[PDB]
Amino acid sequence: LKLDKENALDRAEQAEADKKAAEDRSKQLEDELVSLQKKLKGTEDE
Amino acid sequence: LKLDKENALDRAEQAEADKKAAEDRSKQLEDELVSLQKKLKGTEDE
Repeated sequence: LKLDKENALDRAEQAEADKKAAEDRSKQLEDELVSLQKKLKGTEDE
Repeated sequence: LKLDKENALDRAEQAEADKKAAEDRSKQLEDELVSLQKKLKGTEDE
């Protein structure tokens, strides 16, 4: 039914939204591995 | 619709696989951020 696709799609769509969120978390963490590494090196340089 | 529960379920498996890969990266990056933070603080306290 449309409801089985809608539910499976909600899982897929939400999973894509969760990928966006998971990607936002991981790209932000990578940006923050850079900020932490940069700040680590900021502190290492200091 | 009829096969979309299946296409969307497989899409969800893939979307979940990718939100998971992104989330696994978030966790790995979270561990690295934390490691960098511990090292940053190692260097900041230093």
